[PDB]
Amino acid sequence: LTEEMLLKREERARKRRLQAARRAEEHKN
Amino acid sequence: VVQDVKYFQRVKWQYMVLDEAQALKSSSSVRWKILLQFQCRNRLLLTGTPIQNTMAELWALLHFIMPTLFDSHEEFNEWEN
Amino acid sequence: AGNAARDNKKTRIIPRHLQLAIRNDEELNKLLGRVTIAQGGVLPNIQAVLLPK
Amino acid sequence: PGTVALREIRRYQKSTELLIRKLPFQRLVREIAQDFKTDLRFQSSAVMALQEACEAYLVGLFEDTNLCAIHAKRVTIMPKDIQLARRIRGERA
Amino acid sequence: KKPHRYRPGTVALREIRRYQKSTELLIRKLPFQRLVREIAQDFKTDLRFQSSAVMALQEACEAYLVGLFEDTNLCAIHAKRVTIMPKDIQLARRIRGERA
Amino acid sequence: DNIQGITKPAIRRLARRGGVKRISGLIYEETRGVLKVFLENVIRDAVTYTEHAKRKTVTAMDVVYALKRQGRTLYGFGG
Amino acid sequence: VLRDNIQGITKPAIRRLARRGGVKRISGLIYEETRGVLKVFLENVIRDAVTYTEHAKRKTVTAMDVVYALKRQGRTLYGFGG
DNA sequence: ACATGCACAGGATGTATATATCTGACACGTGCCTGGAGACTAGGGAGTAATCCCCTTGGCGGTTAAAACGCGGGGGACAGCGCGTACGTGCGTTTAAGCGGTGCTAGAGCTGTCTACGACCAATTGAGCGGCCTCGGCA
DNA sequence: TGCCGAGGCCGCTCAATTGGTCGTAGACAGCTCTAGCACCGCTTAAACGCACGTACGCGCTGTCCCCCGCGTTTTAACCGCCAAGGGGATTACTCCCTAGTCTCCAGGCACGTGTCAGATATATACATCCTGTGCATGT
Repeated sequence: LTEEMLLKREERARKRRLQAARRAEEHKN
Repeated sequence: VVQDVKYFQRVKWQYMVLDEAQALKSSSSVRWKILLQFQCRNRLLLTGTPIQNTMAELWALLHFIMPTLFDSHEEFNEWEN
Repeated sequence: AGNAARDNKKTRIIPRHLQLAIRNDEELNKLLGRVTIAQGGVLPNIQAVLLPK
Repeated sequence: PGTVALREIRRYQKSTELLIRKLPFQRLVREIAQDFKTDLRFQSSAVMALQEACEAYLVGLFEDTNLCAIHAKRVTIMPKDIQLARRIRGERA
Repeated sequence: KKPHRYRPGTVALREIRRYQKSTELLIRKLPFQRLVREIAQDFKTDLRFQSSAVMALQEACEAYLVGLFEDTNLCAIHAKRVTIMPKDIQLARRIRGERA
Repeated sequence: DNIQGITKPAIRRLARRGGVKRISGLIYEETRGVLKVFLENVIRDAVTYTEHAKRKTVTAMDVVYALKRQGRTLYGFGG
Repeated sequence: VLRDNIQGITKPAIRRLARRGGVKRISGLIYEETRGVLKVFLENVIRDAVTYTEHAKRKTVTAMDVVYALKRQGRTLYGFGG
């Protein structure tokens, strides 16, 4: 039953850092 | 720094490095009044010509570097003599 | 409503411009007390006690 | 504190959009209706006409409550004020 | 009888228990019966009144004033007064949609 | 003079039927203003009905119709 | 499923409606009573719309059945038609 | 002893039978658009912790309306005039009604844009330094 | 009776909000119906609207007499106005979700045609009903 909650956890765990780091790489130039 | 004080306090910085530090010379400033009190282990002043003003402005840079023995302006006026 | 659109820098009437007209004019306002202009919002108003100082 | 609340008032009085989320309100309509009759259907526009009337009723309630609160000089609002607004406009007692 | 001169602001309650109970109209007939004509004649001169029409006006108007006063009582109590004061009427008359 | 025919003790009597404990000294004349504009708003509609009806005695029906239109209705005058 | 979906009225929406009504500070006592007051309004509008729908023998409520409820409640609406 | 309540006369009122048909309840075709759920997406919101500032509180204090009270004017109660209202009445002008004629105003289409809807950049107005200067000041 | 300190003035520095420009796409006017069903025609269809006339009865204008409006001084409760407290609403963060767009299924229901039966308006005679009226009567 927990797997449908876990797949939501892992995709948001990457999306969190991904958008922040993607904005960092666009910002610093 | 004067606007984001609590957000820069949110980290244990090892060094507060401070460029062109003649900007700290006024002990009256909200800058210097804050900048004495950030928690870091060590500091640097990188002055393009330090001091070169009245005694209170020597005191202001000195007390930011080290808090020791700088207890008053009149003892600092004692300390060619 | 067309004056409200002009003053809002527009020329297509939308429910907002009608609401602005109807609530600026006291005669339309008192004719139209029992009615809502759908998606027109409300007339912008700050109380004197809420304004600065 | 309290300066940005005035900027929120200006922003939401300049804008004209729905302040409640559509899907939660769409459920609320159906979830109430299901004991006035079994299994109501709703046309897509009907939930919006309901939501518009409800938000307009709530904005009018807060407007009348603002006059209640500022009459009592308090800038903050409580049920103490809304229970004048309903009782004096006429929906209760 | 027995409380007599008890606590100023309480022969007020002795008055409530008279006027709330009774059927009377609390404005004198004759002054009002002239005033309704003065209010009418600005829009059309030389009007008469049915002797029932002036009473229908008085009874609706005294009921309107009584309802306004009782709503104004809540306006005073909400502001933690037992004295009604002009701003109480202003609140009531705005919220009932009569002044805005 | 006619508007002062709403007597100072009549304001107190009406407010005492209205349940209020005490009256501020400024209430009276502005409350005559409220009674005046209410009377005026119903009487003008009643005259507006009476003029369409050709008559010029203001009838209990003319004022019942004004009060019915304005949602301040009364019963007992033959509605 | 069925639930008390009045808790679908999220607290920022109540704050925004209040801020559109120009009230500046909103005590914790307001929110759950205001949910009740909103629900009480919906109940009458829905009751009435359901009855306009019962004459038509429908299950399907339209924007008209609510506009007619709003007419009998004296809180009329322009834009949906009627 | 007054407002409400009693039975008769009058005259029309509600009624029962009738001719003629269109309103509307029904089965079926119709076939939309709503109900549904999932994938996909990230803007919005939930809950906690910080702390400023607001509404409540108890209070000082004044001054206000209620309270008690009397003077004199005017509200409340009948006769007398006359002017309006409710009908009586025939006139005649008003719209209703038959159902064609045929105009434009209708649903729904398709048209090409093209205002104004997002999204980005360059304005004008805000509190904190910096050095000068004088006034106020001590020894 | 020699020498400086604290504070005001005039000006820069840099960070918040605001008004204007560029473009792409939602939904406008502009057709262009086709299309059919609204809006306008002539008469005859009746009655309801309309004007004089005046019986008939309610509304103004003076009654005449006891009560209410008006005004003051008084008094204890209240409201004007305040300082100060500490409860609690605003505050930013990192946490999570479910709101919204969309793509598609697939189903239940709303709708329109065709039908017919049984319902009511109209029109009349049927037959019994409710009212204005005189003046009785009950609390």
